[PDB]
Amino acid sequence: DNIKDLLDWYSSGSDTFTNSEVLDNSLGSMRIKNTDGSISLIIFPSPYYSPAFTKGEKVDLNTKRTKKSQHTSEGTYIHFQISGVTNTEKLPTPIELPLKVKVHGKDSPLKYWPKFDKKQLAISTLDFEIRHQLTQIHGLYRSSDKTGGYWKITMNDGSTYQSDLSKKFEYNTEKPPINIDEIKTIEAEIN
Amino acid sequence: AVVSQHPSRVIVKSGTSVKIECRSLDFQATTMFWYRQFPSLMLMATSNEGSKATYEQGVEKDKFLINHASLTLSTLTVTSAHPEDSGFYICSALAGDTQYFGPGTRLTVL
Repeated sequence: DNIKDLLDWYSSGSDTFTNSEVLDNSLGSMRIKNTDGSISLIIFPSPYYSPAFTKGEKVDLNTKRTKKSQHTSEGTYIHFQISGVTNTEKLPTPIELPLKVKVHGKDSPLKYWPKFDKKQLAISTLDFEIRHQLTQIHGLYRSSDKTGGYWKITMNDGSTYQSDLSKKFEYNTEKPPINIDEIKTIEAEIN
Repeated sequence: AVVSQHPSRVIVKSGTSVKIECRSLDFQATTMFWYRQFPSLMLMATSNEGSKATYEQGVEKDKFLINHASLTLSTLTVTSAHPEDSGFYICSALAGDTQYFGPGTRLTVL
């Protein structure tokens, strides 16, 4: 079942790496060396978000695993992941993104909604964090009552993004990371 | 057939990040679990080697990092810990569907 698969995906943890280094950058992928010596093989299936970082540049990872991490021999640890590579620029001070949540029409307060100190996040990362808040604190995917809905971001400059809580994120058509200090509102509704 | 949990006791000031290790001493472990007891026993997360942990209702992934890179060890880290996170934490592991439990860790945050 597919509400169960959404729950397992969005209620599990994510890998957050800082100042990892690009080893290779092919079409559709990146090969990165993390500061703990793990290697990340990351898939990028969208022609609208094709990371352009060159060999030896520093990147941040906020991403999810597509299958079980494995050891080689030597014994190098390899992570298989999807999306979620950005630059390393930081904001001066961490900020709370402006999330408001509703569950069947009613305002639901947040708990453990973290601050971010990065300038940009992939949309796929905004997806999994918005939905993590929903699955952990507000019941998304955990009863028949609460299995679909949406979130929608709105920027200072008018533009928007939305995802449908009833379905997987659209990795295939993901758009470039955005500046999070220019997010005007995020609204999420469970239905 | 026994699991260890170090440290058994932690006392730290708000904002400190705490690491607790859970180990298989004399057997081949697969899944490990992390619980928390309110003086009852609440499952927080389940963790398989190589994958990211799965978190139960009420538990936020980045407050409770879990690392689990070998069949023998898993590490919970309560990141930026705050007084309300004070309590008793217990780990267990399955063997290769019986759980074997660690002695636990008493945590005090001030």
